[PDB]
Amino acid sequence: SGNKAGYFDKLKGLLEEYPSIFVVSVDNVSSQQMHEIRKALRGQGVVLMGKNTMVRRALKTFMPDHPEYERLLPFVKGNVGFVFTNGDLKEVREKILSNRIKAPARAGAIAPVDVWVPAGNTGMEPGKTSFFQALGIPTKIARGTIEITTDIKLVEAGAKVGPSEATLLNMLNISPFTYGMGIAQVYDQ
Amino acid sequence: QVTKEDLYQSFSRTIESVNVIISTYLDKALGDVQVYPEKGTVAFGSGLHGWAFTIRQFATRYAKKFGVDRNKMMERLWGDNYFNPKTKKWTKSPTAADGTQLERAFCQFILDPIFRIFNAVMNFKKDEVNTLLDKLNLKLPAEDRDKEGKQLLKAVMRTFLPAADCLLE
Amino acid sequence: MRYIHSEETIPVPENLKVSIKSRLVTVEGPRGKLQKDLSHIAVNFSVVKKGVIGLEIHHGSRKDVAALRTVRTIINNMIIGVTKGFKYKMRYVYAHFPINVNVEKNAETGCYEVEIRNFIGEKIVRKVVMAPGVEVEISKAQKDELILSGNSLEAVSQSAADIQQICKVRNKDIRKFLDGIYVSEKGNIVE
Amino acid sequence: ALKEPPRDRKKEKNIKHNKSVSLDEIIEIARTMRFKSFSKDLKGGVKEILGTAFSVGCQVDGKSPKAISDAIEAGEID
Amino acid sequence: IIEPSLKALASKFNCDKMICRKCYARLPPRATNCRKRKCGHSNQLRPKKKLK
RNA sequence: CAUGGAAGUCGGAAUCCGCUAAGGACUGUGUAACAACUCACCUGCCGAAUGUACUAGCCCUGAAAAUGGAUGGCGCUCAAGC
Ligand SMILES: [Zn+2]
Repeated sequence: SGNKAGYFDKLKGLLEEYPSIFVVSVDNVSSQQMHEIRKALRGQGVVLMGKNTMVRRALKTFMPDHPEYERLLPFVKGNVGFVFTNGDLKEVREKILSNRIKAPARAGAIAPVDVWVPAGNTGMEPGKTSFFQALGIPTKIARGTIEITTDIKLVEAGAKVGPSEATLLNMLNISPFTYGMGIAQVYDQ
Repeated sequence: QVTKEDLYQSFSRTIESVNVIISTYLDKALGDVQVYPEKGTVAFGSGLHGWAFTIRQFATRYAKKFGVDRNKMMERLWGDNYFNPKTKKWTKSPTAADGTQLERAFCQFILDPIFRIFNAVMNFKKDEVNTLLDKLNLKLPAEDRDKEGKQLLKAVMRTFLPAADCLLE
Repeated sequence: MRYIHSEETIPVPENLKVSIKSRLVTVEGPRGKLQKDLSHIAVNFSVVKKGVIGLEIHHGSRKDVAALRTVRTIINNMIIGVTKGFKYKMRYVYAHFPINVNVEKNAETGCYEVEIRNFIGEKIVRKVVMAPGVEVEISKAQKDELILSGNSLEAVSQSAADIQQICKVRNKDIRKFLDGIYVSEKGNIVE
Repeated sequence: ALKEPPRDRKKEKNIKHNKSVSLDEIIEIARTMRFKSFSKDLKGGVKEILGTAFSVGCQVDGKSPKAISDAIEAGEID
Repeated sequence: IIEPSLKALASKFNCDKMICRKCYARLPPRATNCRKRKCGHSNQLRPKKKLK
């Protein structure tokens, strides 16, 4: 609980120093992804996140220095963190969005769009054919590499990805999902 | 009780499996030999009933009547598209004018007749099998007459095309 | 230690009607009628508001208070069942021997009876008789799917179980021989 | 790499636990080429790790790699 | 040959179960006490031997 | 270190820090070794009291013998039992 007690002092000190704060809607952002984006903004700006701070921060509202803090209490809803930056709005406005990962299927994820596999030459050895056998895709061997004959619709959109399908997708370096950091509404923007 | 579409899939996949071993152990010294059904290197049949067939036997038989170029029609199966549109001319992909699904040439031409003998013989429609027998002008069964049901099938298939001729060819 | 008052409530949508008399519940809506007999339970029914049913027990023990929440969900199922029906699905699973099913509607006895043939390549023919009010269907969207539907959840589920329990393997490994008819999802007809 | 004679073979078959090495401030040269790979907040903060990773040799004299970290008084940009 | 998902469903009803060490009864996958009476509702349970 | 090979998960000995909202030189499944899955830990939703370890009353399991059978018998359940 060392950080738990510290959180009040750490939050109050940092918030006052930074004139403007960005609240960011972090949904399904991997720890590695969060670590790397920190490096881009590591030089300028500070990022802090914790469990919902509505009640604890409200105590600061009572004391006279800032009554506007109450205004943002309703805005924070769920799974959204906020970031402190001393820079101007325009340069940091859209700069943080840069970087997007391409997460492989997790054998249970729901595809937003239909996933289509085009015909072509994989270039992989003949031994890997067994994986293709389960999905039933027609295959032919050309120049000692597996060649897909005709395109086959892997899965209908909105259905959970089968465990067999997920393993195949990562090998071919094709995935529907793309994930990136998301900005929630900031200071009435 | 395999359906025609399912049966076609099994033949394809097994040929692919055999192809993988031939490809992996092929000697590079001479000959890029691989098994392809379109090349007439695969035949189908049942040893116990002594009936076997290859694509050419059906192709030439259909070539004689309602057939223009047998050799061009050789690569008319195993992929690409199969045609049954209102317009005679064939097209690529199974999409039709109204969106109805299209036939599969291997099942529609080769595999439709074979099913017909099995169900009729098992259901004891001797009159029907005789009627179908004369539709393609099949030859008479000689000695085998009285015994019907699971005995005709070997006899009718042997008369329709004996395995030995296909093997030698 | 006996609790002095235990109370539960039940909301009723304004699409049906319900009448209670000597612990004989009758629910009637746009899909039929259902009855139950709760004479084995000592509960007091009453009307709290214009659209809320109430039931209570006084000076009950621990073993006796447990039964209030049971009664609530039983009556709730009747209300939801009459206005939304129920629908179970079942799937075939086999390795070598295909399973064949026949569904013929009995005439003058109303109820349906199923027929299972060729189970694990078996020569016997086994027959099961459904309960009145349940309707059996063979799916047309997916392959090898059975669909059971009806009005009373207890009958629907019990009829499905009969089909599942009739198809068993004997004197084998049930870890390897995975043949049989099984249930795959439970839900309602509407929505 | 920066150690005492190299045991080519046959003498190294048994244990070979000769970990009694010594370091003072040379290790920082080995620090530099690591190019601050992953969010270490400059050399001063990250110094704690490399010493503690080399806990096998127990530094030298009365020093212990863990002992260095808590008494954080050394130059940070050096 | 069984389709993957099928294996999962059929195994749920046949394979993932606990077993009493006193009366060999077949128990749910999250039980803590046997439900029979000749064993005394014992609470020494073990998983069903998975088939490799 | 160890050795055919042991990348957290055959074994021996150590048991540190960075970034945090959080992550163990690790709890299992798994590979010849990798990979892959999961747990510990933290977070999103909800709206109020729970969680663990012990003690002794009645009841239950532990509790298998030979002609038909004995709280004296019939019978007794907010007892006609303690
Ligand atoms: Zn037990």
